[PDB]
Amino acid sequence: NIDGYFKIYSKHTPINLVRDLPQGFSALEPLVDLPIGINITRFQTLLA
Amino acid sequence: NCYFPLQSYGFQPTYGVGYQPYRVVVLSFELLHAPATVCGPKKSTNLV
Ligand SMILES: *[C@@H]1O[C@H](CO)[C@@H](O)[C@H](O)[C@H]1NC(C)=O
Repeated sequence: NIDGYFKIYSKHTPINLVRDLPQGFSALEPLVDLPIGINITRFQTLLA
Repeated sequence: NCYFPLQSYGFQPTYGVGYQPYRVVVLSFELLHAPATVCGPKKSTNLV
């Protein structure tokens, strides 16, 4: 959140690994940006 | 001296130009405390 602009950058990349966050290099492209204006201080995900 | 507060208007296409009904829009906006999420249209001209 930057002055009420809330921004997302992201990636899906394929891998093949058993355990840990893979070592390596890839960047996240910008996906979306929403002028939500609010004061996020904390957050939670959503499982299904 | 108890009175019900409302008084529904009476409409007749016969009425005087004043007692006739008139629709209103007030384009209200509250200004300049947050990120802008409206603008007027941005013109364009053909490419040389
Ligand atoms: C966001 O938080 C700051 C610090 O508390 C405050 O100045 C600002 O007015 C808040 N804005 C909103 C939309 O609550």
